[PDB]
Amino acid sequence: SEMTPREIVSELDQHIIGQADAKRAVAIALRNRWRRMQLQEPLRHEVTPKNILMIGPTGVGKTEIARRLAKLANAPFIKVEATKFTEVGKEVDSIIRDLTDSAGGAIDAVEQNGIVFIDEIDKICKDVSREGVQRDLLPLVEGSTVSTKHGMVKTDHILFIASGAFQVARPSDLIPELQGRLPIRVELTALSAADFERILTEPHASLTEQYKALMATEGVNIAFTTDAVKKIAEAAFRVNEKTENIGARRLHTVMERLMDKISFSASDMNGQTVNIDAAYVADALGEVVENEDLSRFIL
Amino acid sequence: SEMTPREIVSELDQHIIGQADAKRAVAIALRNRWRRMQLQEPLRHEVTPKNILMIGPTGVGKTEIARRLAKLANAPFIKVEATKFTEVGKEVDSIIRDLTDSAGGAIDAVEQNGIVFIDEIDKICKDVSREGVQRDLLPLVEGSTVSTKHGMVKTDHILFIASGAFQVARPSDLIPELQGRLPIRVELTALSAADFERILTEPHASLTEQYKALMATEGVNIAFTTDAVKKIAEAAFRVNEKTENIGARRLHTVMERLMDKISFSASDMNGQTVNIDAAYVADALGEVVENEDLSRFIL
Amino acid sequence: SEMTPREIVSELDQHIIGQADAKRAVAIALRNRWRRMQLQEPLRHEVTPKNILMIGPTGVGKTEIARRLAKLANAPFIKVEATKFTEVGKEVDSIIRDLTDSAGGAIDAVEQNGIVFIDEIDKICKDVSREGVQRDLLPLVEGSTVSTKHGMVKTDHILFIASGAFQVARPSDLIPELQGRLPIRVELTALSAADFERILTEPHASLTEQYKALMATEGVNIAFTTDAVKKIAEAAFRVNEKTENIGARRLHTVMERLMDKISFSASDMNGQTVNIDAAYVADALGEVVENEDLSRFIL
Amino acid sequence: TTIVSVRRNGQVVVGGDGQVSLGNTVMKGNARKVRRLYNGKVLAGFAGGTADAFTLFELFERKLEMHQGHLLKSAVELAKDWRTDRALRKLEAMLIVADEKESLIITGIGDVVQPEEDQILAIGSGGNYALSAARALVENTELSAHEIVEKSLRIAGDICVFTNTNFTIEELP
Amino acid sequence: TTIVSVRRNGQVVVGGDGQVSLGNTVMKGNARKVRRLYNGKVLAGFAGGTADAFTLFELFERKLEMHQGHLLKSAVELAKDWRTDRALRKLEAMLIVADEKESLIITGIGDVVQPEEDQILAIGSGGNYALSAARALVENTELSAHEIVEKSLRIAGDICVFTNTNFTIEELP
Ligand SMILES: Nc1ncnc2c1ncn2[C@@H]1O[C@H](COP(=O)(O)OP(=O)(O)O)[C@@H](O)[C@H]1O
Ligand SMILES: Nc1ncnc2c1ncn2[C@@H]1O[C@H](COP(=O)(O)OP(=O)(O)O)[C@@H](O)[C@H]1O
Ligand SMILES: Nc1ncnc2c1ncn2[C@@H]1O[C@H](COP(=O)(O)OP(=O)(O)O)[C@@H](O)[C@H]1O
Ligand SMILES: [Mg+2]
Ligand SMILES: [Mg+2]
Ligand SMILES: [Mg+2]
Ligand SMILES: [Mg+2]
Ligand SMILES: [Mg+2]
Ligand SMILES: [Mg+2]
Ligand SMILES: [Mg+2]
Ligand SMILES: [Mg+2]
Repeated sequence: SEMTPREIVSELDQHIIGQADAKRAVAIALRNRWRRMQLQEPLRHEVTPKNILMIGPTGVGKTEIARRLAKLANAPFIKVEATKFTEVGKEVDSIIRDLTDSAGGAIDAVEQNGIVFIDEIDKICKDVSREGVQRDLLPLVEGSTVSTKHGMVKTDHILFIASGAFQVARPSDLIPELQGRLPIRVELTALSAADFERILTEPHASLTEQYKALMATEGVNIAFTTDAVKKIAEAAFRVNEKTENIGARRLHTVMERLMDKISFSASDMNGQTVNIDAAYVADALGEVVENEDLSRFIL
Repeated sequence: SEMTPREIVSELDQHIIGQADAKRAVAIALRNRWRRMQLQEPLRHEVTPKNILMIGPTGVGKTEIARRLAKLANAPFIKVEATKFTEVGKEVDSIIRDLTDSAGGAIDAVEQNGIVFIDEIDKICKDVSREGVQRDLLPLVEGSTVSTKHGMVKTDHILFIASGAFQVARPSDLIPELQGRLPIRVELTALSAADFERILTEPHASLTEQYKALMATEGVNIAFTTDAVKKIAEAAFRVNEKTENIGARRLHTVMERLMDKISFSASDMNGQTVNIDAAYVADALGEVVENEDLSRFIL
Repeated sequence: SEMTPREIVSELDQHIIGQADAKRAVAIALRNRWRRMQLQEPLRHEVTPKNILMIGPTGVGKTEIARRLAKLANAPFIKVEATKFTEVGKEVDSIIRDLTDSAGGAIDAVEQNGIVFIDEIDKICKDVSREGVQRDLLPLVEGSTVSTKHGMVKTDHILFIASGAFQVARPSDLIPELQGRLPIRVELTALSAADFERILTEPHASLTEQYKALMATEGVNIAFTTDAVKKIAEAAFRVNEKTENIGARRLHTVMERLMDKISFSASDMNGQTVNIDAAYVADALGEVVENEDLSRFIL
Repeated sequence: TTIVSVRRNGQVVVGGDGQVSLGNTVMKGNARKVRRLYNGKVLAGFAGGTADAFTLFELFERKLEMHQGHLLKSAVELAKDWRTDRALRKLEAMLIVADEKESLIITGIGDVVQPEEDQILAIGSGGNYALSAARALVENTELSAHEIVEKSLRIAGDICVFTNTNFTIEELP
Repeated sequence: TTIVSVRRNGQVVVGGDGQVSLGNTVMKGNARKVRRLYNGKVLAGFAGGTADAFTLFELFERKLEMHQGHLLKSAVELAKDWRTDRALRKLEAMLIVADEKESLIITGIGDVVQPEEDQILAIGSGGNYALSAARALVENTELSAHEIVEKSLRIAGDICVFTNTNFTIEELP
């Protein structure tokens, strides 16, 4: 009636490179929805989700997994920034009223198997406000009934995944009632050059897969060369390290900073084919920009 | 027409381990609803609930009792964090408008025998805000009429149970009008290793009872061994002591940190049976994590 | 067409022990509603209520009188904490919109003879906020028209009773426009041991009268002995003095701290009769609790 | 200023001089430095700066009214206000308060302190002087409490240039 | 004031004098400077200004109640409050706290410090004196812990004019 914790992983294994623990974590959590529910009279209602706490940096996939598992689960998904609430109920029961909105209005579905993603939760810790939303979320997590224009919806069986880098804060800093409701804690890892290469081609509709399919509209045929991919990747990883590490979104940069030229003039090239090799890549990505002299502040 | 203060206790005695005073307290309070009401013309309305103040730590059951008594009483239940109000009436008469919502809209029921749980009340004491909600709650407790989309509902006979650890604050710090309306004060006790063991198997749908029934879905048969249970428990109690004591929710951790492996691969084991003994448990729960060096702050 | 200032008092004289001045004050005020109204064309509208300011401590009855006079007057009653407003009109014209709600919606009644009780008014004195509600209340008191979902209702003939302990503040601290609209000022007195005894049995549905009638439901017959009552009372008065004086609500404590045992096991005693004498009482009320060492702060 | 109090045989006496000294000159010789509180059932005597002494006294007065006059409690409460988190004005003065129950001095920095055993307390610039006197007397003379105080103040005034002879001795039946 | 603590053979002793000195005079000779916390399972002794010492103590007390009494932790937490960003009152005092686990002194400026190895700690004006004494004794005498402390304080009092002889030695079975 649905995949197995092995099968689900493989389903994410496509769209997402690396992050095994995370892929696995949510893999179990989603099977259970199916395990319970198969159960009898009292136990179907007694067992509650084993919500997750993802801990990893930017653009390493902490959200894709969540968003993808939901998609392969045809389940009411919604994301919210923990800080949205730093400052008819209040503005927080909304996370359900909203979910039910996107969900269509079918409660028999929202409750039974909807998923909620609380981004940046590591961000509302340790100041009298941030440490309030923890409390504001408890009902949400610990089991609560909330009013919405479609009817009453309870968070008793909603699945909660929360992310964070927790560079400064540890999850041990969350309020104890919560640490207790984020049982399962996985750890996604940062991404590497060798990883990028992989994201660059492997997944479904990879960046290259996309630009390729697009140019194919103007009547153009582009072909990415391993050696090129390798460079695009080395590139991304570089700047992320050297400047502001934005995770894997960085590929979306190096990618567009490279395809600029073809992307423009591609209309007037119908019939041709283009080969993106190293020598090309190497020439679309300058080398290093701006004097970047951080010395003007030093003595 | 309902159980007796002896019978009710036994009903909680199932789902909840320990906490006699608390189980008892609410046991009386619920019989009275039945005693009064049996009374005559003027006295049925004259006698008011003898609301409770539960004092105990995290996950020791201060809420289960409340939630369970309500369930065995088929009564309109609602929980609210005292602090929710730290900062059409105002946001507080809502505790009734909301209760009536969940209650369905049947006032003849909300008023007559609904129950309200005010969590963390020990938390709005001693700063000009926290000491306002006490006042905000008085009407609620001391007898008040409040407007809701279903009609007028009065808190004259609603039962109020309020919790707290009161580690820093004593209940003697509440405003006098309230100390007077939280007559009955019980004291739940913290939980012990020997207790966990008990919660671990004894109650209805105990953790073990659950994982067992779940794996039984994949076509697996697991069996918990006393000696294992004993360890799971010693485990929980340990970390709660050694790190952040989260009460009994901690079992939900050690439990999931142990059942990880089987929970995943259990799909591909139909037919087999699994025995969780000590040697197993002992090997799913590392020993102690992170250098946890708190010295980097000391001289 | 209604009692006389002598008859009304006697009506309160039942449910309330002591507080003659207060009982009397409101006794006059309620007769007048009847005196005026009997008057002619212009004078029926010209004469206004002579609102009261009650000054006394906790649980001495400043509210019962108000609530009871209203009940014997079948008049739209409402209570509000002066501080509720420390921080469609604004939140204060509400005291009328609300009263009209509880009143049903019959304005011909709300205006003509409704009563309003402003608790803790001694509490919004001498800080730029508390001294605003005085001003906010003026319209209310001095004669104002206010919009409500049922129609226009004017406070020209509403009766206003306001309470206070005024331990720190005197009523002379209210804003002059108000001191002028709280003409009549009575002074309820604190309650004594000898008083408790009286409240304990004398009124209609006295505590003892209640527990007695309740146990009578389980098929039990309890009998309070003078000597016991005397002790219960000495008890209350004690702790109120020795710890936090909460007025007479304290009886509701000593009372429940005593009836605990019987209240529980009373179900399994059908047929028996119970005698609560001194030796009993003396043994349900320990003696003094907690080391109560307030020395840990002294040098 | 000198403010001393002695307690013996159901008697509690708290009395002091009456000199207000501005710099090295005299503002007024007659001044009531000991007064009555809570309907007149608890004795008080303030020392230090006229301004800060009075503002200390008043604050102790609010507490009483708020705690059924229960002295000791009232004190620790007030003291607490300085120990909270937001350092209050920190009045530079001292108060000696007592009633039928106990004696107690309170600094405006945040503490409540109790007498040795001789139930002798004395603040002010002349205190210790009056102290010594009383600390003596008491140990060697069945002199009344309302008597020791009277003589001790005087002994002081004849020593402290900021302590005069116009006393005020409030006792507590 | 002198507050010293010695720890040896499962025994932890923290004791100190009892003198409250106002300027160069004596407020009260009997004063409990060492007290019990957390249901009476952790020892405490404060030094410095009566006001700020007490307000330091109390703050350490809240932490314990909030951290299953786990001493060390509780300390670093409190310390943190001074290291955050908004410089707190900065109490001028010092506390010596210990229990079955460890000993530790905490300044009111924001730090927690640990004993050398001789498990000897001593704050106050007489500290170093009592220290030396104990630092000695310990190295040359199988004297108990509840014994070294007793003698070390005394050695101090006979040296520090602000440290008297009315001790209070709270040990921990
Ligand atoms: N490990 C990965 N594998 C494949 N794609 C990834 C990976 N990490 C990030 N991405 C891509 O980068 C973008 C950012 O994804 P996101 O989940 O928001 O990172 P994060 O969870 O840290 O905020 C997405 O479009 C996603 O496909
Ligand atoms: N004494 C107990 N007996 C059985 N289960 C308990 C007990 N204490 C806590 N639990 C379990 O731990 C979880 C937390 O319950 P909770 O009532 O919220 O603790 P608290 O009232 O202190 O906040 C619940 O699922 C409950 O079943
Ligand atoms: N003088 C009294 N006589 C009879 N009952 C009293 C008296 N004073 C207080 N009570 C009882 O104590 C409870 C508190 O009444 P309340 O009017 O709110 O005191 P207050 O006006 O000071 O706030 C009520 O249930 C009331 O019946
Ligand atoms: Mg992100
Ligand atoms: Mg809780
Ligand atoms: Mg909590
Ligand atoms: Mg009142
Ligand atoms: Mg009050
Ligand atoms: Mg004016
Ligand atoms: Mg002189
Ligand atoms: Mg000395």
